[PDB]
Amino acid sequence: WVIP
Amino acid sequence: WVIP
Amino acid sequence: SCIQFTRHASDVLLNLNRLRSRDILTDVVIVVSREQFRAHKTVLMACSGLFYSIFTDQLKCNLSVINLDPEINPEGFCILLDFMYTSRLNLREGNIMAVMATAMYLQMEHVVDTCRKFIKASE
Amino acid sequence: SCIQFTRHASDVLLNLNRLRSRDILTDVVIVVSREQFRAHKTVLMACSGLFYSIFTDQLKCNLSVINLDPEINPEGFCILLDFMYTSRLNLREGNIMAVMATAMYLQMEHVVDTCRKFIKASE
Ligand SMILES: N#Cc1cnn2c(Nc3ccc4c(c3)CC(=O)N4)cc(Cl)nc12
Ligand SMILES: N#Cc1cnn2c(Nc3ccc4c(c3)CC(=O)N4)cc(Cl)nc12
Ligand SMILES: [Cl-]
Ligand SMILES: [Cl-]
Repeated sequence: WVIP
Repeated sequence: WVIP
Repeated sequence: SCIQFTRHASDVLLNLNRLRSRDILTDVVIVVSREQFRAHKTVLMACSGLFYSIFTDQLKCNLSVINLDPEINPEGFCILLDFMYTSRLNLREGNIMAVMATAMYLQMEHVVDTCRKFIKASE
Repeated sequence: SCIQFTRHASDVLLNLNRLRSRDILTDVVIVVSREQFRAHKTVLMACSGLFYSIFTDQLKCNLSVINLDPEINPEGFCILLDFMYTSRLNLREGNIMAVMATAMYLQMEHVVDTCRKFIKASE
């Protein structure tokens, strides 16, 4: 999971 | 396009 | 010896979400209490262990309407349906419990994982 | 304020290809001369300007069979259909002309681009  |  | 187009999978998913927004080729309505959500069975199966089980069933595969358990929160389902079609999860303090419970019911393991990690960080 | 799952789009496409291999929820047969290819209309539209045009048409959207132009090469179509479902293109010296012509007909601009670049390098 990432900060887009 | 890339070499997978 | 294949070559691969990096953005292809993302481009496909973007167009599947455009089809959903325009209600093109949607073949099922998911009923969550008083709310209705139109979707493509193939996308639902590809994202969810629950829908994969439902739509491989020789009788349920032909249903145009699926009713979820009355304990399922419509907003939680909406957030997860948006995630299925975009890879983006609108996870907030006010919705995390509903999102995690809906993801457990829908058998969306990666979403359950992250909800667990976000809750653990706040305790 | 969304979070994003990096591998989600690839995971969706992998499951759509599994559905195609098992012939689950395929709703169209594409006829290319003597050969037949089963597929999902939604994936075809998401990948191809030609299929996007065909399946948004108020009459053609309901057809279970689509016949392509007799000049279309079945192997070229097969390679492009595999690409649609996997992001992988089996581009070879012996098939590049057929792949590029099929990609032009199907309106798959990124495939046409690369075929053009690979041909230019060999001249
Ligand atoms: N054919 C086919 C096919 C269509 N969909 N699909 C799967 N869908 C699925 C099943 C379980 C889970 C998820 C997705 C996300 C998750 O957390 N669990 C799996 C397989 Cl093995 N195959 C298929
Ligand atoms: N709704 C919808 C929807 C479903 N599919 N789709 C598009 N599919 C497409 C159209 C043209 C081209 C390609 C894909 C690959 C290419 O080279 N050209 C576009 C839009 Cl703007 N919208 C949609
Ligand atoms: Cl997931
Ligand atoms: Cl393309």
